[PDB]
Amino acid sequence: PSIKLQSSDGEIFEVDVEIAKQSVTIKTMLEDDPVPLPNVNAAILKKVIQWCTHHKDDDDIPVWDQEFLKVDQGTLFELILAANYLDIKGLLDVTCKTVANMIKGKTPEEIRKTFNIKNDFTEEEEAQVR
Amino acid sequence: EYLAELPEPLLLRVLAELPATELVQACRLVCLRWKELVDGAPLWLLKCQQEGLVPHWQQFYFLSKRRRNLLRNPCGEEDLEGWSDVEHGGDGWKVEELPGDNGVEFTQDDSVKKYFASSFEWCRKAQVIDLQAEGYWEELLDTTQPAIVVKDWYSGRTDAGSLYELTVRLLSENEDVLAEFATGQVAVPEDGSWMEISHTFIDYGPGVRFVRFEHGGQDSVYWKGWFGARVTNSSVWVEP
Repeated sequence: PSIKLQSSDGEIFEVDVEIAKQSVTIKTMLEDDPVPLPNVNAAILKKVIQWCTHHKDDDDIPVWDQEFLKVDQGTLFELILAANYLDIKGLLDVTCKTVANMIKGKTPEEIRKTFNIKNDFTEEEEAQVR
Repeated sequence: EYLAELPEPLLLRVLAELPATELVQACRLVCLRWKELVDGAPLWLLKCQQEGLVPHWQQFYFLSKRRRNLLRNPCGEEDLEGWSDVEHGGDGWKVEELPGDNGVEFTQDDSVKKYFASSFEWCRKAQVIDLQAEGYWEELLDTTQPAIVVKDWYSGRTDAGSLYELTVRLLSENEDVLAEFATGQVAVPEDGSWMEISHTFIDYGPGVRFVRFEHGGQDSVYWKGWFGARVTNSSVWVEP
């Protein structure tokens, strides 16, 4: 048991099937020799496979994960993309909250700030009460 | 950054994760796409399925959220906690225990321990409901007119003939009778079974802000004590 997984930029990774197989999309692939993944760079891939090793089992979000995801925006998304792609039904969730956690209890100006999204808005800005 | 370049479906998932309060309040103010998204059917539709709700969704969601009996103290567990215009014909109202002192026990719920009993004359109590103060805003009452639904249970004593009456109203702002349901007086069943009367209000029109609950009862025979009709478990709903 060991599957070889190849990142976008050449790099090849050995994971025990035990802790892969945690990606559904790869697991299903197995029933049904590197596997190429030309849509994750191996910085992510790395990170992914750590998440998997630590979760070879299975709001708030477990402390360890909390911690893991204490990463630059960029890298977040790149997980919350891979995760989806690999159907690591588990990691995506906790990633997704992390982000939402970010949006939570901010002001438009503020979220727009921290997410470096530009103010689209003309006019006024339709204000209704609840 | 990367964010707003990430396929709609996931953006939902993230968004899915927030307090509707905040989706409506804040997110819809971040940027165009976001807003045009909060106003997605899919976005709510998910948050729904996300938490069971399924039997304009946003509303349905918020309703499904608010939905709960709006009548304070339906059974006399705090005597006449918060009933009012309470008129005490004869010996007044009185809270006794299930099952009736000669009169059958409840069925289609059994967290019901108690109920009010009426005298030899009319006994009426009432409640007024502030729909806004319960969290129902004007643009929804006047546009959506979701169904308001009134229920009340009542029964007799086996030993003596009784009489029930109900009268609910929907009201404009300045106490205007916008719709009525009245029953008139009704003969409470001889054998003291538990009868359950409902109304549902619909396409009622715009301006409702208040619901007035009022029912009452007494006996046909006219004896001191509490032989008049017995009510309980009264409830009022705004149904998504």
